Amino acid sequence: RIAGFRFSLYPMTDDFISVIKSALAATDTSKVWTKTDHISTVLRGSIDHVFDAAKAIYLHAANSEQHIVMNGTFSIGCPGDTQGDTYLSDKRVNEDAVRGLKAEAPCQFALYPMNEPDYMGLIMEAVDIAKAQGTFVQGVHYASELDGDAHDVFSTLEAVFRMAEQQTNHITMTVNLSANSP
Amino acid sequence: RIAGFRFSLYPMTDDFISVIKSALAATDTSKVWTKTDHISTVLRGSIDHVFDAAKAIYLHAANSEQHIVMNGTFSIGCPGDTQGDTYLKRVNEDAVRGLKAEAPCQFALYPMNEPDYMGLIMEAVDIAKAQGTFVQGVHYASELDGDAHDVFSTLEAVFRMAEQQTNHITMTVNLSANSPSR
Ligand SMILES: Cc1ncc(C[n+]2csc(CCO)c2C)c(N)n1
Ligand SMILES: Cc1ncc(C[n+]2csc(CCO)c2C)c(N)n1
Ligand SMILES: Cc1ncc(C[n+]2csc(CCO)c2C)c(N)n1
Ligand SMILES: Cc1ncc(C[n+]2csc(CCO)c2C)c(N)n1
Ligand SMILES: [Ca+2]
Repeated sequence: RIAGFRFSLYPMTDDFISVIKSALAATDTSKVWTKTDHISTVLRGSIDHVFDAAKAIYLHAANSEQHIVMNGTFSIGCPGDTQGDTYLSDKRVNEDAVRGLKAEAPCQFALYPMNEPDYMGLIMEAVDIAKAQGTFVQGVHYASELDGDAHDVFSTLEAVFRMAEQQTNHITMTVNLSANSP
Repeated sequence: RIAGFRFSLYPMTDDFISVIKSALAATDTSKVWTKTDHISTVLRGSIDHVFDAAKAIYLHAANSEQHIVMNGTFSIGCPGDTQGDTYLKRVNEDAVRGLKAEAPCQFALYPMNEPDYMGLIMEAVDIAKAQGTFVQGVHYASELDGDAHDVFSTLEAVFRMAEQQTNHITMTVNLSANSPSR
């Protein structure tokens, strides 16, 4: 039960290389297995650590002040899946370093519960949590819109993710998060 | 059954608004319904029309000569799919005969509510192999490489197959043009 996040940062600026490089290096990534490549970075580990590093990387990137987007896919429970491209063993190591950092996280996201006859209800559940949390804006074709500070939106995304995986063995969730837009 | 592609363009440049605008306006978008928002664009129509328009957007954006990413989700066969928001022939093929771009790609296919989904994902890697676009498998995705013509040919091929064998599929894609690491 290793959580995964494959994501990309997109700094809308000539200074893109440094923003990417710097968001990654600024994060405490000691609690996740990481691999950066030409297209994307992948984090693997426990849900806490994956989500913790995800929010962190997002907040560092956003605090560059450039218009940045984080776009990626959260995954857990894929059948097979090596027991070891991971860091094993509970603390949200990034929490402290980033509680003075804030950011807007307008977001479009999609929940994909796999091999799951009740996936429609699971997604319906996902919408309810977002509504309950106050982060939900609207539904659009193929996704749901969220808005709020990084902390509230990332809360919403994790709660949805946690809810659904409690129910189904294999789930993916895509997120598309925008910071520092006009 | 109506195909959809919800995607974003990420120009890693200061000139990005103008890059996004240009790529959408340069394309012949008359055979797909479209809606652009502060985060993403959705195209809805037939499979030929969705992929035809998607490829032409990619080509136009790449030919800005700037590092640009197209990142998005193809979707067909959604149970609660509305009948509106669609256009009722690959209209761009001519216009883009002259265009070329590299299209290195990480994609991932999600057959929904499908017990044999891993077999379908097996199949998809094989198509990429059959067409010579497959590079390797990575955690949570597969890597293609080639020119836009073959990479986009592969994706639609993968998408068509899956959509024939099961009812609701999603496919994410992350395509990178003009990277300075190349
Ligand atoms: C999270 C994250 N990982 C990798 C890339 C891809 N990428 C693009 S430019 C570049 C080089 C910067 O030194 C890299 C690694 C990305 N966009 N986002
Ligand atoms: C958070 C969330 N919002 C919307 C969708 C969109 N969506 C995709 S398939 C589907 C119908 C369920 O049978 C719906 C509503 C999603 N997946 N996840
Ligand atoms: C395909 C595409 N659709 C929308 C956006 C989002 N977006 C970001 S800045 C902007 C204003 C440009 O006129 C828009 C629409 C995108 N990045 N890519
Ligand atoms: C096109 C395609 N390539 C690779 C994966 C990745 N992947 C995800 S789970 C899994 C094992 C089978 O369930 C594999 C290979 C994908 N999803 N879609
Ligand atoms: Ca046009």
